[PDB]
Amino acid sequence: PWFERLWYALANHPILLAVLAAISVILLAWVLWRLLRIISRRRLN
Amino acid sequence: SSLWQYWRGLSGWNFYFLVKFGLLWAGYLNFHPLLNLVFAAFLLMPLPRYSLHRLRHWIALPIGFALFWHDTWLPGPESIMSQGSQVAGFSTDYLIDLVTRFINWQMIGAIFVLLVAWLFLSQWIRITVFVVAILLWLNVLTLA
Amino acid sequence: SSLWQYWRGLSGWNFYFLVKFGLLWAGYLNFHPLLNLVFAAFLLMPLPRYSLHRLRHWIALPIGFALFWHDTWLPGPESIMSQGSQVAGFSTDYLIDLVTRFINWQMIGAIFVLLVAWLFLSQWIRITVFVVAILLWLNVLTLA
Amino acid sequence: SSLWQYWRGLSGWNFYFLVKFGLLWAGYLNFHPLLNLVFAAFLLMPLPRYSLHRLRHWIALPIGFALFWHDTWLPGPESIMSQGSQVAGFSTDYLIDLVTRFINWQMIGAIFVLLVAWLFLSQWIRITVFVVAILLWLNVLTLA
Amino acid sequence: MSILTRWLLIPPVNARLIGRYRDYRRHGASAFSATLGCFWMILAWIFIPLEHPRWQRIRAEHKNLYPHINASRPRPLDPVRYLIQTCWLLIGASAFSGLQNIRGRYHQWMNELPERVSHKTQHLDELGHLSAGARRLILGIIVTFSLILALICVTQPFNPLAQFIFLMLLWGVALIVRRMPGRFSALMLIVLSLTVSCRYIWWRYTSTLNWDDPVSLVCGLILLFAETYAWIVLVLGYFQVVWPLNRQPVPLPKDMSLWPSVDIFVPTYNEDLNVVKNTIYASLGIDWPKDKLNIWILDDGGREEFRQFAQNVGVKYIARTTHEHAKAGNINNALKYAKGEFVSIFDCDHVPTRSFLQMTMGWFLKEKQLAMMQTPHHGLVQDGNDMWDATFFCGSCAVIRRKPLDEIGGIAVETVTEDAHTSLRLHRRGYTSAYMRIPQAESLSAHIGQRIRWARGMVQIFRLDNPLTGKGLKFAQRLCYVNAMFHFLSGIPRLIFLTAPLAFLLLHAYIIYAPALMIALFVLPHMIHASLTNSKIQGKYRHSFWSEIYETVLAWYIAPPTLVALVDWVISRPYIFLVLLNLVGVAVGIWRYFYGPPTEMLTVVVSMVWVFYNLIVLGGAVAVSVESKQVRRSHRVEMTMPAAIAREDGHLFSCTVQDFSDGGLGIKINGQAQILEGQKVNLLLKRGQQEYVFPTQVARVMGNEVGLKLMPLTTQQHIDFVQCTFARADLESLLDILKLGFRGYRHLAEFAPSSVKGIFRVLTSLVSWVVSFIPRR
Repeated sequence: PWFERLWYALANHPILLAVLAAISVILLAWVLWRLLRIISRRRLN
Repeated sequence: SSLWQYWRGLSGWNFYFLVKFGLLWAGYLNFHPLLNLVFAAFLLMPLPRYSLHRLRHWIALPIGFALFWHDTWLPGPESIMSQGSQVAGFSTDYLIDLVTRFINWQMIGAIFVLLVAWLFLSQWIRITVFVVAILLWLNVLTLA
Repeated sequence: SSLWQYWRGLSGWNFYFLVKFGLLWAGYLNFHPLLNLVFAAFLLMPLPRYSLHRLRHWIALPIGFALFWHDTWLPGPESIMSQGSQVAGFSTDYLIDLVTRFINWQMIGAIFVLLVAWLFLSQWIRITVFVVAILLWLNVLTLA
Repeated sequence: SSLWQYWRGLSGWNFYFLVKFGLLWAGYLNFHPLLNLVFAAFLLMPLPRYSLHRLRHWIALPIGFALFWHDTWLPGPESIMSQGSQVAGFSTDYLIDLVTRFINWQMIGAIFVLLVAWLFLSQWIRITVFVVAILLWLNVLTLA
Repeated sequence: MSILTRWLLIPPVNARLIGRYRDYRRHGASAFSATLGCFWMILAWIFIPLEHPRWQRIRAEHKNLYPHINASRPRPLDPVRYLIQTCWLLIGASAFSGLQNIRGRYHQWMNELPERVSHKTQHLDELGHLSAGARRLILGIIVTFSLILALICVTQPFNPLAQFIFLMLLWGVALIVRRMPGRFSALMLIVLSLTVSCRYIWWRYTSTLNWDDPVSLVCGLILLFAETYAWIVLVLGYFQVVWPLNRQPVPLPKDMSLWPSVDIFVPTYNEDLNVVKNTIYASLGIDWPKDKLNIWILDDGGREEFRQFAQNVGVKYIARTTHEHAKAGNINNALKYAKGEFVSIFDCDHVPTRSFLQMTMGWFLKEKQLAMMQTPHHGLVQDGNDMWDATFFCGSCAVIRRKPLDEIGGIAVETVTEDAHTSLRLHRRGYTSAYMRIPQAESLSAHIGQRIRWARGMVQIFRLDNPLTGKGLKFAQRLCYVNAMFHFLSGIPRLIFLTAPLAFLLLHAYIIYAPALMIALFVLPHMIHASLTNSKIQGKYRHSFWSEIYETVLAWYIAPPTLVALVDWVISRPYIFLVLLNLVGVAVGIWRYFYGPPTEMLTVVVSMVWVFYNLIVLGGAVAVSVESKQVRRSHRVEMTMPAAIAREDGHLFSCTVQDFSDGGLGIKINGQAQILEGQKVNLLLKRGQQEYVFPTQVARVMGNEVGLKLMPLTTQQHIDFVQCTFARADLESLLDILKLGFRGYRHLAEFAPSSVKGIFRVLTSLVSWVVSFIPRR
């Protein structure tokens, strides 16, 4: 069970999943913020 | 003139009556409904004069003492009057011993407690109504 | 009249009686309910003058101490007068060891906690009413 | 004043007792309910002057620390300076390894959660009453 | 009887008891209530030491400490209220400078954190410094890593404790992130909300539908489809306002000879000349070359007063022979005569500011394809739309380039919302629209009407000029228009939300097949994070699920105008029918709570709350229905501005204008001024560094509040007055919503049909009785 393996591995660690989710949020926010700044420059000028 | 204005209740006598009730409930006294109710009515009679009021108190205090003595089982006043010479001639120590034996200190403690209770309840509920009600109920029970 | 102004209650003596209740539940006390009711009645009786009230309390402090002595199983004073020769012959360290064996610190802590609880609860609950109610109930049980 | 607003509450010490309650649920405490109640009474004692209040709290801090020492299963002083020589003889790395093994960081996280909850509740709800009630509950359970 | 107490009790205590009884009786208490009150009071005196100074201090502020208990008026079960309130006082809570300063400095440091971070990233200005292939590869691995981590946190099964820990941690992270300002914080909160919502939807689709009982299966499918639609609408709304453009004005060339020609339009049908006078005066006061601006009044009534006013002041006036297509037709008819390169359109009530066209038209002279520019009527949706080139016309305070406007054959007349359709047509030809959130400047009945017409106009815009199947639109604009149409359709999901708890409580189905606590541990995170992120995006001072309840109840009210497009209903049968079902659901739920199995008991409780929510929302819809037609006040804006007053004696009184109108002004004068009515005075008004003196006559004096009226002014005086006055450079909410729902139910009991009037009256009576025991601070 490849996908039940990770669920079993991280089942007892909500702290680790919270940290990983925060990292993913910040990272995806950075890429989206870069893209939106690019589009904002393309539209303002 | 006006009569009903003088019904102030038994006042101090109320305590005395309740004292008798205690000795009646403790079984150490032989209650006489007739003389006790007569004494209550005699003290409760509305007398317009203050001088008559004080004179009635002065007359009743020794009469009340004699009534209390008669209600006990001690020898009658005539017998003690005849034997007073010997009683005074008897030894002081044995007289004190007899007095101490006669005096049950539990009764004195209960009487002090009832004195305080009467003084406290003489500010909220008129004790006269309840005392007269208990007297009348005792008379009714004795009749039946 | 305003006789309630002279019914000041037990005040600090409440703690006194409360202490006894604990020692009653703890079995350390030989209770005499009638003497307790007598003491409560005497400390509750209304004295018109403030100075008279203070003098009554000053007189009652030795009487309360004697009554508390009588309520416990400790040896009588005459025994101490008789055995003072033996008591003085023991060394100071021996007396210290004996008293430290006697001092039950749990009861001292309970006394402290009860004192704090009484000082906090005198605001919200009439302690004198409850103390007198408990004394009356104990006397009722020890009689009937 | 005369109405004794000097019942200022436990304040920060609240959290203190809360921690012990949690540690009573975790089973790491050799709890002494009587000493905890005495300590709560000592901290809750109404003192009018603020200087004496601060002095009382400042002396209570080491007393509270010693009480926490006593209520835990961590060893008494004699063992502490008996093993202090071995600890000094051990390397610093061994001490660091023992430290890392000793802490259960899960209970540290739970304690921090309790700290945040206590701050929020003290913002919203007086917890001193609940703490005192739980202390009497423990004492009542131990007594009966 | 007085005889019984007289015989039983000593005269002093008897007199005190009789006095207390009579005092209770005079204040409207019945004899039984009075006797019970004396009994409880004597019990309180015998048990509680009410003579202690602590209790004296409790008694003296009885009203504040016991607000809902009337001391002078006893009522049965008052001791219950006393006990409840005393328990609340026992439970409730009753070096400050250093702690407060440290805390405030901590928020202020956290608030300035974005500026410091921006400066530090500025000195390392810098993806962007790598080659195109390297940028693509690095961004691809970055995005794939982030998305796989997010998917793992989305699809992770937990026990109650681990789940609760995860929710607490994410809620705390959102709370910290919300405090810090900036667009990066908004994006981070949006990503968090998306992750939590995806987790909730994954759990609902994978663990909650019941496949054993077909009725519960169907109910769960309908409810889950409604939840999916709501989540889609939320995500679309997040995308629409993800990144507001925050456009700034590009300044016009310093050479004024290079500036264009503008035609201002004021279309009016029934507005009084008082309303249009201010607009025309302020339009004349706009800073612009005189030969490069022409003002037009388009009056559909042909009022002669408007003609005389326009001729006296000089503005152009044109009337129509025929009046087809209402305002759009009026503007189209007027457009045959205007010759300027730009057309500005103003509503009658909207006052144009002097700095309007100078701030607006720089973008027109800068960007060629910009055919539209819009200024705020009074939001954040338009700023987000401008990012995607989807800002739509609102009918006023906008400038349109003349050539593109004439290209599409004038303002669209095939929809009620001519403005949005004109914006659509401009966009479909490849032209751009703009929006500047710079100030350039009622009754909720008009608000509901305008929402109705907006919904109907979007319906017809989809019907005739379908954005999905139409040509010439970029994807983002299609998403914006589709999001507007979807948001105007949210009635069926709300009906499903109202009906589902009854689908459990009545039919004993299991529409959502999961333990109740599990339900709370996947749903409450969703609404909490959605509310927090929406609050950050809008930035409103007041922000909560309560505020959200407010728009849900003002959006359930227009459910049937929008549905018909494809005041009257809130009292009609099909509505009180639903309310009565929600009501019998509560009684049936109490039955299940007591007489049903305990294993399901908590579930019932959950439905209770849900039904309670429904009971509020429905109660909201009726309430507004009666408060819409109750507003009576008119235009009254109270703003502070230092004016001056000189008597006939010349004593200069600097004053503050409290209120103003064309009829006159009411001002507040600092100090004691013996101003007499009828005295010719000079009012000095401040316009920037200039001071203008208007002679007035005092008509009313309320102490320091002085009312002044204007003598017949002149054209220049009128323009100056309008420029100086109007053309300026300018847990609790849960309780409020509870009161709103209660007042809605009370009005429903007042106005419903009798057969349900009685039931609603009874319900309101017991609701008030139950609330009567609630503890209060």
